Amino acid sequence: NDTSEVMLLDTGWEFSQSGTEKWMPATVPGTVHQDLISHELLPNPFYGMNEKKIQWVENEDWEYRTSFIVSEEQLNRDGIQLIFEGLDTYADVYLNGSLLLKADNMFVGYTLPVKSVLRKGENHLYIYFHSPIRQTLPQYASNGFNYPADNDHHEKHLSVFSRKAPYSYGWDWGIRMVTSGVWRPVTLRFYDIATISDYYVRQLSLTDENARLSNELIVNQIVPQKIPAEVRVNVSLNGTTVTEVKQQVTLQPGINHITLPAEVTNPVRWMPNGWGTPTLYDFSAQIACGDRIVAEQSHRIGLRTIRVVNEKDKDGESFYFEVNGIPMFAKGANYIPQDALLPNVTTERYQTLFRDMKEANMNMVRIWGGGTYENNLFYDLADENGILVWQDFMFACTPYPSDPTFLKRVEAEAVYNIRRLRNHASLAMWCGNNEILEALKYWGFEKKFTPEVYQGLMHGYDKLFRELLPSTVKEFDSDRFYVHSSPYLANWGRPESWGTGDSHNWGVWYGKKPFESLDTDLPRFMSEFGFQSFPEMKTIAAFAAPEDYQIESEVMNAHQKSSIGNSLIRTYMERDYIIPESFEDFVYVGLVLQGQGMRHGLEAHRRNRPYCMGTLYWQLNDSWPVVSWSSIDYYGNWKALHYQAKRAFAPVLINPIQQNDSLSVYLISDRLDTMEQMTLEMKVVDFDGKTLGKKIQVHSLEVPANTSKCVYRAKLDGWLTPEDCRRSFLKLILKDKSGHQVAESVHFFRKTKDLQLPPTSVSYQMKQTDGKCELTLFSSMLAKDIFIETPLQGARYSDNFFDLLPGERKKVIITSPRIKLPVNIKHIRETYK
Ligand SMILES: OC[C@H]1C[C@@H]2[C@@H](O)[C@@H](O)[C@@]1(O)CN2Cc1ccccc1
Ligand SMILES: [Br-]
Ligand SMILES: [Br-]
Ligand SMILES: [Br-]
Ligand SMILES: [Br-]
Ligand SMILES: [Cl-]
Ligand SMILES: [Cl-]
Repeated sequence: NDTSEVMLLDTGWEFSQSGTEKWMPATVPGTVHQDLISHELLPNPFYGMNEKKIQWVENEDWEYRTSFIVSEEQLNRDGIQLIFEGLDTYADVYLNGSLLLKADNMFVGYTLPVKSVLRKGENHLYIYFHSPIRQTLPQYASNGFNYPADNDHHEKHLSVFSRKAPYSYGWDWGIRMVTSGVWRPVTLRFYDIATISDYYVRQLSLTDENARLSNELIVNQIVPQKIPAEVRVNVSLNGTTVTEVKQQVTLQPGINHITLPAEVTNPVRWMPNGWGTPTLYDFSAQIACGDRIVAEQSHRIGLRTIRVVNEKDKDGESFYFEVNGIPMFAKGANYIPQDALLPNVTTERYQTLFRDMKEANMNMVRIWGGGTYENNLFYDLADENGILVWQDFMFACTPYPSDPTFLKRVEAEAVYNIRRLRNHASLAMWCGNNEILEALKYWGFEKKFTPEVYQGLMHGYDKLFRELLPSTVKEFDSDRFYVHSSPYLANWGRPESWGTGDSHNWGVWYGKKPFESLDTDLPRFMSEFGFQSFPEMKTIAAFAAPEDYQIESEVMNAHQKSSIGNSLIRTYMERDYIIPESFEDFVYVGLVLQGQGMRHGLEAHRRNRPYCMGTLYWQLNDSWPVVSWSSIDYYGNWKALHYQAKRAFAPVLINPIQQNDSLSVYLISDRLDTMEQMTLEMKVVDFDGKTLGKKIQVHSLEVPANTSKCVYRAKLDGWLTPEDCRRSFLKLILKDKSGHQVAESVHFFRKTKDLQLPPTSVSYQMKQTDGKCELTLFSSMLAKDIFIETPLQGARYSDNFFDLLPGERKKVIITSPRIKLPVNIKHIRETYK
């Protein structure tokens, strides 16, 4: 908001396979693979068995070219900057005969002075992308060992020598697409005097009465002279000025450091999702020179405190978030890249994912270390939606090199992204890596390497994750928590360690343990736990042709990357469900299974507060069509788990838990106010509609702010008989003083396969309009875990994957911009004879 001018270099690009001298139009920002796809030069990489078919690309080099005009007047601007916000990865940048840059890090933006190099008339930019494979083959050959990066799907684990998105080389839920290109925007900036290279709003203190801030600016002045300037900072809320400060300086050639304090009396605090409004102030800094604003930069700032509490206690070592003075039980998921080709992920896709988190009652996301440091948009959406961000550094599942050159590179990405992200209200903590110390301690490396090589790995770990990264963070983000690794001490098969910090509880899934083990195997903080499902059929039909709808078709197997996966789903299914004979019925019960099992854990974690202080499931989302632990498939479709997670994350929850032939009922509130004079009411109901015995009433119940408390216990013996337990359900409701409902739950006393479910018909009525579909569903008898299925990709539902209770009408709204609709209603009893 200044005298500067910006030219976007996002049109007129062309690409070539090096050596062919053949050029075709390209899209920038973009990827080599998409450019081919666009010209039919590659098949849909996500279809069938096409993974093998597209690998040849990572063995070639790729060249990109563009031209632009510069007028004489633009050339007389004091400064002209070319900015690359992302180059993937080994890129020689040439402009008008000049090598501007040899890029070598995907996660770094490059700002380049180019005015002395530009010409009036046309100017030619040319970028040579060395293959990341062929670039690192010599590095590999000199190493004398293979890094154990199992998720890198190649004989040679070259991923670890490159500062490039780990997941691009393969992963246990991902396709290998080792891509290249200009992956974030190219901008050209014509300005006078100076640019602001950094604007940091440092919060010094915050009380109800006053926020004290330090506006810290790095101004890069590009002219030979000493230029007097007034630096101004304006603070506004909804377009109205709250406070304003200025300062006189004389700017010197080169870098200038400027600090202005500003205070906000009676600050309006940023609150996390569920606790209030995620209020964002506007901070705007300007360099004024005479009458003209030569440089301006702004941030949206949330005024809040975040403290990670990680302290010894009677139970081991705590691990929790206190927000604005209040311990906050974390509710969320682990986030992976939204696509195999990152520039394909649109503004709308970003927005919809944040809607999906907000709607599932989440207050936190982990940006896990095998993906990317996400774009600015991702964090702006987290700020405005009240989602705390746990940021891994981009290291996962393997030890990494630690030589001086490697570390210099990593240091630049650390400094680059820390300054990129440190102004975000949503940013809560840094974490050095995913699972590397657990890897080094427990994954059997000491039998795979010489003792000398093992030790170099262990020394190299400390160099990067206990020295370099914690010290960069101390320097640039000094009031933000850092931890060297998730999980930092706790291991899933070592019970003695579960009271020490955070857990990845992979006993469920990998360890084959029943979902009921989440009730007894409790963490101080769950940072990962998970279970897999096939996506629904419209997503299968996106990759598989009708003749491939078998669990082990070649095409199905190309889309399962846990080699353990498919048979394990069957094993868990069998414990709890009758395994359907049709593949479509298996997919439907698989969704129900994943959702029911996982919510039982989410529930155990909240129920066990304050011992347990958070739960993030593995994983929120998918990068392509695949069988995975996700709760939302690649096309935006909520699996059962997403609806179940929403239910289990509700601010107030009635949690009935039945162990040892006995029912407990807990009231769990993440509310900031205490609820008083509450009534729990329950009744047993058979599958035809009919109350068994009488309503149970528990009056005078209090539900304190931020607690989980037991308010009801009853033995099952003498209340219900084994045949009642298989032919009925508990309905639970919570009402305030005046009989107003604040919560409800349904409880089944037996495993679904043990239920005597009646053959029933779910009937519906449709009232279809533009983009909307109102369904009213009725069934005389209980219909178990119903799935309302439509062929419309990305259709949203007010509800789904729920029990349709006996003779109780149920309204569901389906929306999609593409509604001018086939409905298929599945339920458990239909799946078997
Ligand atoms: O398996 C799905 C995910 C669970 C976490 C998680 O941190 C991701 O890195 C994984 O892909 C891998 N680890 C677990 C894992 C590590 C090593 C071997 C198997 C599984
Ligand atoms: Br310049
Ligand atoms: Br510059
Ligand atoms: Br200075
Ligand atoms: Br070795
Ligand atoms: Cl239970
Ligand atoms: Cl039981």
